[PDB]
Amino acid sequence: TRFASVYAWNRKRISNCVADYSVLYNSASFSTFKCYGVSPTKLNDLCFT
Amino acid sequence: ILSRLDPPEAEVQIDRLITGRLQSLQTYVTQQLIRAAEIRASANLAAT
Repeated sequence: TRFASVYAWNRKRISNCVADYSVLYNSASFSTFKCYGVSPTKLNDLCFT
Repeated sequence: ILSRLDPPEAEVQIDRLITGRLQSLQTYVTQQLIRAAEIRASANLAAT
């Protein structure tokens, strides 16, 4: 419900789980899907640190 | 790179790589040819 302001934006750290990126074309349509270093269309097959 | 990127940019990446590697190959070939010529000269002298 409550997000962060401009100066005091929050940092969230996530690991040891699975991120189902397949459920992405199902929300309020992202106006921005600008993805650099990465081709975002159905390429969720990589393991990040 | 193949597993990561899309065709439109993978194209330019692989072109860059191909150009560099081809340049190296050509340089190596030229050096080998020159060395072979010198060896031929030495062989003729030895035969004489």
